[PDB]
Amino acid sequence: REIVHIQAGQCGNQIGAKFWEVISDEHGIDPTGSYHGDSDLQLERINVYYNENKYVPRAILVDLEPGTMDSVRSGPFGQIFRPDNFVFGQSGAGNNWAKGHYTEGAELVDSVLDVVRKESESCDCLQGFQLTHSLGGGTGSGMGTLLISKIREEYPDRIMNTFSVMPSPKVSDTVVEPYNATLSVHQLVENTDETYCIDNEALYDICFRTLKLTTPTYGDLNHLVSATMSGVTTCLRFPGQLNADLRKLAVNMVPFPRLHFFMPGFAPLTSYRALTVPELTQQMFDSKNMMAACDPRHGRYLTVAAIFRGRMSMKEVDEQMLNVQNKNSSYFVEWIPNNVKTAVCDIPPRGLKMSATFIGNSTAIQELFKRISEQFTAMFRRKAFLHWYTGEGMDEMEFTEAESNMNDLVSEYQQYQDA
Amino acid sequence: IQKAIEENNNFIKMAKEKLAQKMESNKENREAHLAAMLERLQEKDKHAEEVRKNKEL
Ligand SMILES: *[C@H]1CC(=O)C/C(C)=C\C=C\C(=O)O[C@H]([C@H](O)NC(=O)/C=C\C=C\C)C/C(C)=C/[C@@H]2CSC[C@H](C1)O2
Ligand SMILES: Nc1nc2c(ncn2[C@@H]2O[C@H](COP(=O)(O)OP(=O)(O)O)[C@@H](O)[C@H]2O)c(=O)[nH]1
Ligand SMILES: [Ca+2]
Ligand SMILES: [Mg+2]
Repeated sequence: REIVHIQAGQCGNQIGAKFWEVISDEHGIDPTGSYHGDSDLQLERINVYYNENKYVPRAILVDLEPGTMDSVRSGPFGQIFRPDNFVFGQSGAGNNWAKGHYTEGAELVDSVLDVVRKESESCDCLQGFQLTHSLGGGTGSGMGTLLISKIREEYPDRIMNTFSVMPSPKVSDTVVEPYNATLSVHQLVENTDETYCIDNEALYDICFRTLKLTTPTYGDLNHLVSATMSGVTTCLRFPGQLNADLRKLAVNMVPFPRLHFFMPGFAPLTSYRALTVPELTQQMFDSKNMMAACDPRHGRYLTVAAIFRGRMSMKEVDEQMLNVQNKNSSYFVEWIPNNVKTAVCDIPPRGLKMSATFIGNSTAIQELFKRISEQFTAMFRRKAFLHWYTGEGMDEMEFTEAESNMNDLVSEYQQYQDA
Repeated sequence: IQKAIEENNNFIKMAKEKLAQKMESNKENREAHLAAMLERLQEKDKHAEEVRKNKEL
């Protein structure tokens, strides 16, 4: 039944706030936590995300500085969160994974776990956790991965899911993002069950090229993200058969434990006109609607989950999903039979009669790790910017080890791509 | 974290000690320059004594 949601750092709290605004709207929950919807489908699985005549997100808001969480509290749905679930320090993490993971984050993490435990303890049957964060900064990356490790120690038989924003030079705050992301990926490989890889470069290019936004803001990017998070959690939050819980999703999507990094996608993305099931299906599988900046035609799908939302012919959905597989059969590994599963939920996202969300486990995700790996090495060969990390107690050897582990992941994807 | 604490502490310590050693060396040097100056001036007073003694013969 219950999922506990955690959002850490600037990026993590910004996208996490938007996620809660969007799903609260879908479930008919207003900013004061009152239900004012008109379909029983809205409430049937509400307790997955909301404690209970008011509904309060099962959500913990974490940061090492107060500013983003002050904006959250002032923002649209800011009063819906439980006030005790805001856990924050004052010193910040300076875009530094070591600060998040080892020094500043270490001072705050026990207070976060106290709140996690209080939420877990009033669950009838906790399924596990979802974390929103970036990998490029300090708090979401360093403190978020510290939290994941501590949660795993205290709840080792629960599922850990992340929405992880991956940095890009094209949409960048500091030069040390590749260091922070490489250190984080090493943690995610060992300690998550499912990670949605959301590439800031993909978000930007979707906004700029497809949506025709001349100058995208983080706000624009987060709109994309929150739409995708809504889509990918649909089957957790509404009645249905397929991928209806975190553990069932993992069993269907993860054939080898380390290869749990998914490329999500959304359709439609266009700059009133009716969308057809054919169009949704074709757009959902097109590289330009995917959020990891990897070309799926450069690899193979191990597994895919597709979710369609809205009133539409179930027959035509099954038909088009079979057309795509049968027509592009070479991009699907042949040694996992029937590796594409399709769900359908009657409730569309706000503003859309019909939508589809894609979750692919593709060997092409190797390209994202390789890019981060190349940007890490260009700096690490000259030990550039390392003093920020060594001043917090870290040694060079830990960087060598993270780099190796991420290169190992890349090789593992390549192996299955060739098999 | 222990390593980070240790290296911050060791930085303080070394900066404290280096400074104490420079301020002492500086002080002894300056003092010695002054003592030498005064010793030259005192030699001169002794010499002027001898002149006035030499005159008395
Ligand atoms: C957030 C929307 C908001 O802040 C501003 C407005 C008015 C609209 C944004 C729409 C948008 O991004 O729409 C995309 C896509 O561009 N839409 C279409 O392609 C529509 C029709 C196609 C026909 C051929 C879809 C999208 C990401 C919508 C999400 C759903 S979740 C809530 C947010 C609200 O919108
Ligand atoms: N999509 C998106 N990326 C963001 C946002 N804010 C920061 N980033 C990215 O997140 C990384 C920096 O981490 P940030 O979350 O600001 O640092 P933290 O507060 O220490 O966790 C960089 O890769 C930024 O491009 C945001 O609201 N949305
Ligand atoms: Ca501190
Ligand atoms: Mg920031």
